[PDB]
Amino acid sequence: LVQDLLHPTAASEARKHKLKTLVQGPRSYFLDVKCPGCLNITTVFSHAQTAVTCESCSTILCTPTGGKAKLSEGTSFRRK
Amino acid sequence: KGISSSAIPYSRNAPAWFKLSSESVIEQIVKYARKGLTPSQIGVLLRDAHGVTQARVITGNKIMRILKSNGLAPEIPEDLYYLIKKAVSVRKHLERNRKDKDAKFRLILIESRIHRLARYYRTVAVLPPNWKYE
Amino acid sequence: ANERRTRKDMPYISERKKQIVGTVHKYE
Amino acid sequence: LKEDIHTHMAIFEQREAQAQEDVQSSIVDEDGFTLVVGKNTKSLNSIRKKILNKN
RNA sequence: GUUUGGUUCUAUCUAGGACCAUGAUUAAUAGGGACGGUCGGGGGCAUCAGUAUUCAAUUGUCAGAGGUGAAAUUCUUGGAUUUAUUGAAGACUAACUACUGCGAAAGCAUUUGCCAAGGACGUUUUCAUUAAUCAAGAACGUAGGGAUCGGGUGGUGUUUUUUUAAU
Ligand SMILES: [Zn+2]
Repeated sequence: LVQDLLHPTAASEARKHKLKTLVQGPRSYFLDVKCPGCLNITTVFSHAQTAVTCESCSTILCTPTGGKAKLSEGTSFRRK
Repeated sequence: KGISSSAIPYSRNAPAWFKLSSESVIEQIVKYARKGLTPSQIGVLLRDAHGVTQARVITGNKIMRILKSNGLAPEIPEDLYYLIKKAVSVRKHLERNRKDKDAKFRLILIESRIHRLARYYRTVAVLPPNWKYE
Repeated sequence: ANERRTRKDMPYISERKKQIVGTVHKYE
Repeated sequence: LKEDIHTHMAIFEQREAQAQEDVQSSIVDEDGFTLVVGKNTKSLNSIRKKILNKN
């Protein structure tokens, strides 16, 4: 309602849009996933836009969706 | 209208969880280019293959200048070629069945939006002039 | 009240501590 | 056979439910990772043999 | 950044000559373009359906049927109206239908498929001012709050369910 138009509360900046803040920036994180077929690691975007495939055994990692892409139910991930 | 766009962050360097070299990204993008893929598709397949943000950040320059440096330049730019492809596709559909008056309207609009960009490209002279959409 | 009707980890934030968002020499 | 179906269902629903909650909260990997499970899937053996079948 | 061409100089490894295929930072909550899950009674072409309406055939029984404020005209024992079983024809899409959806506008409601297109969202993808405004021409004909539709994020209960895919 009535806040400082300089640096606001971190809850408020995480509340509002990623364009409407002071310094706009991303809200998609890069995450590393462990391929369950051959247990290696690869990097993948959050809003993945494409069915990414492992280089060792190209099974599947994430079917793309509109927003975040669904990780494919055997994969183990970590944010980074 | 509405806003829906990327928000490139405030940093301007490789995001330091990167564990990969610089010329390997160059080899990857010339490999996808010799496979025959358009630059925007190189950009998204590089966002998702190995964790780059974009090539102006991770390499020394943008993919258009790095592909002109590696000798795989496009003879016409991306938006020009894609509007030409959309124009010829809707022209082929209208010549399949001429009753589509909405496709006639959209062909007129795509012709206008491609002649605007052709005017820009001729006035900046990056394609050879006399180029006026056949 | 709607959001607290849903969620489970929501602190009853006191009005007398609503405005403080940071203190050097945190606690003794 | 009534006491047989009673005893067999009594141990089976117990082991099924504990396997279901065990795969529903199996968050920790030894190196940082979080296993994606999918909704209402009942077994780690089930997702393991599914990801073996999807090769 | 060439494919080759040719020279000599160490104890098969090396040195020094020439030809042959490239144009300044930021990425506007300015703009157009890619991509993705979608989204709509948006469009074009086929296709499917519904019971109506009219007409025809075949049954059935008998003096009226129609129409209006009253009538009248008309039709009717060669069976009008009504009933039942069908068959054909074109047009339209009852209820669902709302202060909801789409399209530049007029307008747009059955199903299914094809053909393209479009919008919003998502985006750490690309281009780098490409923008706006309209004669001529062209195609078609002051601030605040609640709710809802489309998309996305997070939460964590019921609907859901589980090794077939989907989400
Ligand atoms: Zn693997």
